[PDB]
Amino acid sequence: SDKKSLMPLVGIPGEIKNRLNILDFVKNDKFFTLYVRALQVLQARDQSDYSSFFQLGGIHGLPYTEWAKAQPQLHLYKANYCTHGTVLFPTWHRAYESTWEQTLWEAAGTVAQRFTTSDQAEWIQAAKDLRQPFWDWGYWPNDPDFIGLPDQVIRDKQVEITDYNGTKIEVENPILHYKFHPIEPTFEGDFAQWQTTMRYPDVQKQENIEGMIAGIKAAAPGFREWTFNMLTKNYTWELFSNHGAVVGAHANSLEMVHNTVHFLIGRDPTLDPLVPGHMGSVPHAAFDPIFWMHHCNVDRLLALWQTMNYDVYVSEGMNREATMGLIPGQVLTEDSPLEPFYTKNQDPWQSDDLEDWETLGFSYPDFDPVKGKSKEEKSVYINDWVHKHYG
Amino acid sequence: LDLPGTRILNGANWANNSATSGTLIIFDQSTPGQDADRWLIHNYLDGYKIFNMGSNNWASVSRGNTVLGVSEFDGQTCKWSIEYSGNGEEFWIRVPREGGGGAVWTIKPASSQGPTTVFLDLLKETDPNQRIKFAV
Ligand SMILES: O=c1cccccc1O
Ligand SMILES: [Cu+2]
Ligand SMILES: [Cu+2]
Ligand SMILES: [Ho]
Repeated sequence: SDKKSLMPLVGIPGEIKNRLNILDFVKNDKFFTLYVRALQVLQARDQSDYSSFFQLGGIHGLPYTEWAKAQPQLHLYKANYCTHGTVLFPTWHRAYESTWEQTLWEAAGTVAQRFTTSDQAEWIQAAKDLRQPFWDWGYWPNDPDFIGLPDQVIRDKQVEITDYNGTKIEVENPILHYKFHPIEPTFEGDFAQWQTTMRYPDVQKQENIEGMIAGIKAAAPGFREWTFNMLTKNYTWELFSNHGAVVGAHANSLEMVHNTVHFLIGRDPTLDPLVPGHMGSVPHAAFDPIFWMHHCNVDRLLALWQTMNYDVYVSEGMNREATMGLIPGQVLTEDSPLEPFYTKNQDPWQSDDLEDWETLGFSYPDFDPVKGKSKEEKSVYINDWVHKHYG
Repeated sequence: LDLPGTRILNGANWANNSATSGTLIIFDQSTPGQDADRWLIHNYLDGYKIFNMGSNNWASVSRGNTVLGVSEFDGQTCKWSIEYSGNGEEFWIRVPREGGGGAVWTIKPASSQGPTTVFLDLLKETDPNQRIKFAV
């Protein structure tokens, strides 16, 4: 038996604290400095280190190697860890997001110790209060000029943070790109030709950032309408969680809406043939820092739907494609294993364990006003809040 | 809305089982009755249980190194390991044994001239009669 995982998924210990909207997050000078610094530390780490940006990103898809396992298997099934188009879609990505979050948290903690100013108590405290922010791609405030992503995430080549002696400094933006060191050998085709993660590539295999931004704005009303439907039109887990056996069967699901957001950053739809960026492709996606922001809002939208449809969770569904943890042609229930994620007791994480999201050490501003109230009270209030916000 | 289950294949021949002890698990290309060829594989503890939608029988280790279908679930004989073979979409179904090394499913006739049922021998990584693929 012994240890199965060298890095168990434990979440964040101590007080429950919120994952904040990215727009307010960047305005917090302390949180933003810590995020960028922590991110700098993860990106610098050796790509063979299971607690590195590459390894954490490499869990999702490529490369097809085992992540933080004490003993290797005899015959490793080379495939994605992530489960896509199955009933286990929203739950697996909750585990995945927290696995990331605990590594970002543990890295930021050691950064806050480095500060040599007098306000270091406010730094040490900010380090525990730190969480991964989200991008609310459903909220359009009725403004064609609006973008749900600040300049520190999609434009700035250099971001301003605070150095350990109080001085303002400019550093390379670690949220913008991620530089491979080196490019993964199993990356084929175009992705074998990019030293950094690429967003919304043009015909000449280069980033079209302004074309990406125009496309987000123009679909922003259409996404308000689509997110609002997804939350208040789905009443079963089956129709909410997966996009369907034949992709494009469940138009209203979280996944299907979540799909079209990946392409907004990753893939220009007017190109023939398609030139996908990292975010535009499953086996490369989780290498782009924006992935963690998009999947923080996915987990948020799941939490909002959970509050409304309480005690409606994972329903049984088939597993058609073989992932690295899941047998092709098996049934998936709430008790099905979420590889490569293991509990502090060396058991595979299961949906059942992470139904209550606070067990992992986070919440969402939306849930502040209804703290302590009953499921029914939280149900009413949130369903009003979704109507006030995305209606 | 009902789940379809899966087909347990060996090359092209699919697995089937009829009601009525412990009945044989026949591997051929003709289904005896309704849903006799569809299986439901849930995770069970640290392995898997296998259920036939047609006969409602569980794939069980039976006294005499054969794999038969049984009516009542029994955890000592109805749990299985499903390990990847190393090539294609082929798998070994394995008797969970202390630390590993347990006997694996083998698709060969009993005393020749068929029918080709399931048996239990030591794993031979090259033996095609042990390779199992699943299709929904
Ligand atoms: O990143 C993705 C890209 C394309 C399609 C589907 C799902 C994804 O998660
Ligand atoms: Cu994914
Ligand atoms: Cu995604
Ligand atoms: Ho469970």
